[PDB]
Amino acid sequence: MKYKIPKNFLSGFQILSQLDKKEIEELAKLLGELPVGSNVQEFQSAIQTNKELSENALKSADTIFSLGGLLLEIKADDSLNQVAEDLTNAYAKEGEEEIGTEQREQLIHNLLIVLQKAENLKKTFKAYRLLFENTRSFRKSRVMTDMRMIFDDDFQKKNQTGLIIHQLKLEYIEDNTSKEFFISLDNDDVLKLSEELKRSLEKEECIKRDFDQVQFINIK
Amino acid sequence: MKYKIPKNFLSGFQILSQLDKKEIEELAKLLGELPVGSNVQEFQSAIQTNKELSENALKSADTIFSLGGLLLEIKADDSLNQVAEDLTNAYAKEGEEEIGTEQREQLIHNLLIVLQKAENLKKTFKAYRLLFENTRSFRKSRVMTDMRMIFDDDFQKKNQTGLIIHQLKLEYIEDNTSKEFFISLDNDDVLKLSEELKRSLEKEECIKRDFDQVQFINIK
Amino acid sequence: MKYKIPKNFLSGFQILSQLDKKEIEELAKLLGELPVGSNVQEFQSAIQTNKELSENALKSADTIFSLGGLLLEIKADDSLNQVAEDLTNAYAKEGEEEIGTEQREQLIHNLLIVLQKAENLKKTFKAYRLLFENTRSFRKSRVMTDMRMIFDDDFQKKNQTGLIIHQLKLEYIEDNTSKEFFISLDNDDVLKLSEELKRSLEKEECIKRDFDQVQFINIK
Amino acid sequence: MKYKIPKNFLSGFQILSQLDKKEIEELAKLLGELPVGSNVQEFQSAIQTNKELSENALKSADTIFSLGGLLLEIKADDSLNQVAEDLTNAYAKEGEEEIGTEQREQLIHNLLIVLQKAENLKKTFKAYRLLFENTRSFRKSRVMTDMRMIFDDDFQKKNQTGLIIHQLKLEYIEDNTSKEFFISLDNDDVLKLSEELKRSLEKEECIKRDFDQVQFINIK
Amino acid sequence: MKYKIPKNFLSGFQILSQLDKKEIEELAKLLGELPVGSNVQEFQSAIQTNKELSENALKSADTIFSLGGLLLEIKADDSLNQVAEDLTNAYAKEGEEEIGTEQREQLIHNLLIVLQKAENLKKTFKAYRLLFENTRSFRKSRVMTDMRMIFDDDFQKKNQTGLIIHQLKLEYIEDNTSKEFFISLDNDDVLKLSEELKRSLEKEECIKRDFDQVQFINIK
Amino acid sequence: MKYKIPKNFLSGFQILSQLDKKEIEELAKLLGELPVGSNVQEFQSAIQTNKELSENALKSADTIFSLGGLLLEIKADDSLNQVAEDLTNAYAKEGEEEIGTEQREQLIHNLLIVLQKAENLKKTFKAYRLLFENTRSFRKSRVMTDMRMIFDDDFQKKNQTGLIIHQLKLEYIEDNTSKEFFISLDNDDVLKLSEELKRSLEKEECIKRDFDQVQFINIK
Amino acid sequence: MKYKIPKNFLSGFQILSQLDKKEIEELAKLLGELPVGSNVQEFQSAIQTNKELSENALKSADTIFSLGGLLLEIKADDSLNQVAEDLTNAYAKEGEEEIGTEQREQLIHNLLIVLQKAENLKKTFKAYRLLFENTRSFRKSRVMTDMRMIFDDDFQKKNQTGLIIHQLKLEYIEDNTSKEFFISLDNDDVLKLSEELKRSLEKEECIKRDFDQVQFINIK
Amino acid sequence: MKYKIPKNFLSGFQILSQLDKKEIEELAKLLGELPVGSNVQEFQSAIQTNKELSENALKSADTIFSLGGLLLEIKADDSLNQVAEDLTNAYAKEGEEEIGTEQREQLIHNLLIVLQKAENLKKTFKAYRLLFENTRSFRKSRVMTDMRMIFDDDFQKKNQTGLIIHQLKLEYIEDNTSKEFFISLDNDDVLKLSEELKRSLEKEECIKRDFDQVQFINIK
Repeated sequence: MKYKIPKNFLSGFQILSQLDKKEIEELAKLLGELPVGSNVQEFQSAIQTNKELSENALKSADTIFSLGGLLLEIKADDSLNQVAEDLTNAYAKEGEEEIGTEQREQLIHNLLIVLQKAENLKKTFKAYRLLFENTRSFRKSRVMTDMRMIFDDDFQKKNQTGLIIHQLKLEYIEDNTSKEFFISLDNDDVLKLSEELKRSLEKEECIKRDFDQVQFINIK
Repeated sequence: MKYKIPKNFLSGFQILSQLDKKEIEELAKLLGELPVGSNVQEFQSAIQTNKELSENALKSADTIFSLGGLLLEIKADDSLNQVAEDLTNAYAKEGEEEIGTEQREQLIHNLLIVLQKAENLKKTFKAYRLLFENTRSFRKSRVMTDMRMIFDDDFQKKNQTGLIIHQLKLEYIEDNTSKEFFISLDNDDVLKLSEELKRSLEKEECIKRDFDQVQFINIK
Repeated sequence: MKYKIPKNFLSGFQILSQLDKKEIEELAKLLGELPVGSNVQEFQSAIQTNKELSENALKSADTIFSLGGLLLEIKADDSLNQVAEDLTNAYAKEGEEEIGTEQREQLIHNLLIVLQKAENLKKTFKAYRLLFENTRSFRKSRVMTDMRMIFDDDFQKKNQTGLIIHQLKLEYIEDNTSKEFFISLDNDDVLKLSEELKRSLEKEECIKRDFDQVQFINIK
Repeated sequence: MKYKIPKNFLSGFQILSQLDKKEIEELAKLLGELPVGSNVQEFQSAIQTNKELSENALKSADTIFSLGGLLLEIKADDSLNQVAEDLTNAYAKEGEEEIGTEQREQLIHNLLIVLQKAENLKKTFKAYRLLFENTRSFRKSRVMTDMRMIFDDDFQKKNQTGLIIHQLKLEYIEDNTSKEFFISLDNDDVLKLSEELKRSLEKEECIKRDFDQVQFINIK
Repeated sequence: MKYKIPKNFLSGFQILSQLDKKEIEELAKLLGELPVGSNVQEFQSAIQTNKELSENALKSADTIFSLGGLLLEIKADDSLNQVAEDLTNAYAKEGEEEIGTEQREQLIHNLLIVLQKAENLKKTFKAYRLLFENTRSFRKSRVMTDMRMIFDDDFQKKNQTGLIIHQLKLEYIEDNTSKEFFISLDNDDVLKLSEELKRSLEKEECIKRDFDQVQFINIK
Repeated sequence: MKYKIPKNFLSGFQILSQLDKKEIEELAKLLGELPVGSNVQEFQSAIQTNKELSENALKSADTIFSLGGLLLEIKADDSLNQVAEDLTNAYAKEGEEEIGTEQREQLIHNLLIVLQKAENLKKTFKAYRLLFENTRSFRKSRVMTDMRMIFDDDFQKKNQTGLIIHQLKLEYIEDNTSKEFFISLDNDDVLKLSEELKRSLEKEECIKRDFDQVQFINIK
Repeated sequence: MKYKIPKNFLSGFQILSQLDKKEIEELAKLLGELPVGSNVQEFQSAIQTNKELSENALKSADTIFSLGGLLLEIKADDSLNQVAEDLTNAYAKEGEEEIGTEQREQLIHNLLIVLQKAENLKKTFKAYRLLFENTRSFRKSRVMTDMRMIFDDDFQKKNQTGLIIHQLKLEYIEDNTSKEFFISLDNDDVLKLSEELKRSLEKEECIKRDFDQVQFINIK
Repeated sequence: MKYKIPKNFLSGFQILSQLDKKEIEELAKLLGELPVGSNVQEFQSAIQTNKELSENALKSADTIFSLGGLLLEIKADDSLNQVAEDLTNAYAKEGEEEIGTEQREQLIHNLLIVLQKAENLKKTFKAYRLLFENTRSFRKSRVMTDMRMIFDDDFQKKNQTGLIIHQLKLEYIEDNTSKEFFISLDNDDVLKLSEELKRSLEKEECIKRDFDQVQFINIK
């Protein structure tokens, strides 16, 4: 490729020397049957739930899931086999080994075996990419609590005033980088967020109720 | 003053020519009895709930509440009567009228009558100032909803993929100015905010339970 | 209101003293029939195309369109008549006239006559608001042209090198304020933008082709 | 030099031990004949299209193209041979080898052989530098598509309103760093950009038509 | 002038119709004797401490102090009388009155009478300008106090941990505009600032001790 | 873990092979008795002040203090033993050694022995985290001194004007990064800061006087 | 227009009621003869140098120069007479007077009389606009001087070290707004700027020498 | 130290094993005689101009100059020998070798031999630090040239208008980082900068003329 491949992806390149045909075609069938929209760990669950497949195929299947995104980040208008040939040539140029017709044939044969089945996986990784493809996004947050006190011009007095200052901390991404953001509240606004969000939840319930022809994704 | 006084505050300066002693002292007593931490509209409610006071005093009482903050934003270490004299002189310098001993005496007499009672009101306006006295604060927010669609490289296909992209818009202040801030979500994170806020609410319940010697303010 | 009303909106308040019932109900009927999503000038066209209505109603109808947004920016969960009463009271407080039962009744009667018909107009102004309700938006742009020249270390030579440096200037809004933004190009990139935009246009053609149950807005 | 030379440039320093005179002078002749304004890959094409040159010269020729910019970024008012001597001394100071008269002579001889021919290449690299030498520049962009939906206060209704919100994403450089920039559109503005750009293209056609004495560069 | 003169400065232009020679020359003498570096209020004190001068001259003397800066912001290399003539012509162009030889002569005569004495005042206003002539400067600050509390994972426990978080707020100017700046502390750092500043104060004492030939300004 | 552990923390993992029970339980007892809120160096002092403990335990105790924060940064709602198991599994995945039941048992046994005692240490590290958990914080500052001079339009004169321009430099953190900030002063403002800070110090004295039930932390 | 016209431009609208034909055509001839690229004050000089024209025409001629830019900022592709008609209609809509055929005819007749001659003036105002049409531009600058002193750890020593720290202040515009920018120097760099600028000046001399067919503008 | 020492500074630590007393004391004498304010290359010149010193001492003398800054960046109030002991202990902690009394004694003996002579060098490095110790500073700049052309609405015309748009590019530092800054000019402003700078140069000449008791530094 024009990109450098560490063993996180080269592992498959090295391990592709034994895997056979029935197992790969059956896995393609299963993935076509697999509920589209699964995470890498979900694919690990699917693999571990196997009974017809050998344990050796697992060394790359989880990586194939990651390689799928690299395989499915590929441009659609570009020919699949031609792109495979180009990336194989570039990899051999900067790869760990010079490729003869034997390993080249095994690689490209398995590759076309894969892309022929990536409809579900193509859709899954398209879905995964898009949810982030905005200006900024979300990870997590907390809240804190204060009990600030009020000091008189007469320090000898008993201070007997109390407060509740909620705080909020959100975790959000821009340009593939993390940041912080802080803000101040009070009780009423808290209730108001809460009620508003609950009613939003009802709205999703209604939209879920409406469309039957579309199954809605729940990906993280 | 060094500050210019429009009729929002000069109205009292002009209207102070008739109000008598019993009404002002009784109002001071009531305010001392008034639950510390009331807003201007709450003071309007207290005034309208009156039965011993004349209607004429109302022309400034609501303004006295606003003048109280101007009266209670005053520096504590500075002598009350001396500060009154200085501000009266500066106002007469740039005010609507040159002050003789008559109006000056009425003004300063009523002033000392007021500051002698501003303990509750001093505390109230101190409280009001502080909650904002941070780097930034809060007014309001909304949410929206999208139903983005997914387009294939084969436009002739039925598009059958659906999404739910919540949006958030917060209203927050810096340097006495307003702004906006926008962000992206998904269902799980919504539930997570909701649960976290509910548990925060429980925390306030516990802290409320603990301290009996302090009555906690609920000011907006 | 809490907002001050100049004659851009007070004009209706002043002019509401003569308009009758048949004309207003017929205009409501027409607006219900009016293609939802029309601009103020489109409403002016609709008005000028009238034959059953008097010319006098025009003094506010165009303003009603603007007042509609102020009438339709109103919060939905708040009762229509109660909100009308509150805004009428606040306006009378700071308005040009104190309102008796006569003008108050005429105003509120016409108001409820209007809000009873604002479904199309509510939808229109919701639509108008939303397209802008993002982080930033668009007005206009240009391009320029340069013919920079290349100077040798030998100034006595004939300079015979030529260039074409397109420039771009976009007009965009943040926080209700305008700005500028500038950038550099070359021929290929120009062709590339052009082709990409044309293919986008085809995409809209396809989506337009798909959905028959939804009529898509073309508002500016 | 004062700059450190990795093998991307030191490779020539190491490989200069065999190349002969006829090949270098013929390559200088060819480059003088080479259409001024070629990229490194274009120079690679020119090299691979060779028939009189040995394959060994290629190890640095492509680097000479890159070294040319380092050789042609050099200040013009500074003497060529004196600058060569200074940079050779500094490199020997921090280089991979201490230079005797033999390698020093080979290096400086080849250097003066090169700079004697860099008129075309000097012009080319001047041209390459300048197009970027502004406040900010360009790489690429995309567009997206939305199909936002409109929700009533009556959720039980069929939502039948549709929209088309194009989006734009430009890739631009400041201070040798990349960024993003986002914006909102609608159909008309799209057509308007398109027509405006087409007419700009016509303008280049006219200017191309006018000047015959100047051949205009098309460099990327 | 090219600048517009309101009555803050036009007042002198209007009031210059009566003042005589002995008073102005004696005031020039006094100002030459006046301790260089006085503020406008200090000049007011000097004026009010007068016994030989008429009260009428005061209407502009305080403004002359302000006009002095406008008179001493003037460029030094430009001829004093020529600059006076130019500014008088421009003012008459956009002033409240067209100037004949009479008022023109009175104005310019008094002007040259003034600039002939502005050595002390020139130095004073130069001094005043410079202290601000940096990137940013100072007005004021405060501190606050917190008593944050520590909440356990076991809310039923008595919270018995205490803190002291000083805060700081500085007031500083850039581009003739004000801002804020906030920061966090603890006790040790407070002591450290305090000791460091005290030792700085000693340093000024030493430098004050050293130079006898220079009297150091204390201007605000 | 999901985080990589260098020998700053892996040292304990490697050294945990000999430490016994009485020493660890006695150290837990001591730490419970240790004044909550001690720094790593304070824990080193506590360790070196030992007489019942072996010297070998010291190899990790100081690291346990650092590991405590990593152990006490852990989420409270997550089960202690389950989190220990998860982190042990992940570490064994990317650790220096694959863990059998022997080292796993020793590790987890000691771990539960520790977390059973971390109340004081949990509170300490919570305290340590929080003081920084704001928008920005403090390290240090200096001051400088100038003796700027005043130059006349007559350079032949003796310059005899003197000044004192204090400067300030603060060291403050945002986003775990350092910066600078500079500002200008004069004598009065210096005195004013000094007096204000002294009076703040008195305020802490008063608050210290008030609450007896809470011991206030002095951590750096 | 869509823009509001104050008397800075409405003055011509009001004063156009007397001017005749010979004077306007002769002024058009003169302007065609006028050296293209003159400022408003240069046009004032040209007017005052008149002998065939009446003094009354001057009331707008200087404004015509300003109106020319408003007349020449007009879009070229739009028909001149049609644009005149549109702007006249809009002005009459929001102007000081409703226009009959008489004043409308006088206005439009004079307008077409003007635009028929604006070739020189069109070029002039195009030129004026462009020089600013970049990201930022220039007004002015200064320099200052320091004589900082060096303080020992032994304050009793004679300080005998001296420095020269030039400073620079530039005045530059972005988005039609002014700013500042500051920087630090030393003697050598000063000489270097000076020499570099002088050699640049020589470069302009050479380019001036080269092209005879083009007269270069010197506009401010 | 708390800082890590690479061989740029550890080289002296390793090479200090042979240097003798007479050479170091004579070099201290020479440096005391050396014109205070010399750069590292100036010290190299001084060293190479030696005749009494051995060549071996040169391996660190140039580094001593750099180590001097590290030796003279040291805090003045801290005891020299105590600081030496602390830094030696910390270095031995993280250094290349554990230090016995022999190398420790040689190191500390030479160290005290050095600091006893660093008055000139202390002053030099203080001077070096300060000139940069502002908000931002300077390296270099250029200028460019344009010959923009003016295009008519009638493209068939001969374009015969010419311009001269100087450009400026400055190189300046903030927070130890580099940047750019760009700006637009014209001929007059160029002359104006030039004249202003020349007159500034005269000002330095005058100040140089005035003070004889202070020798002014010229450091780069």
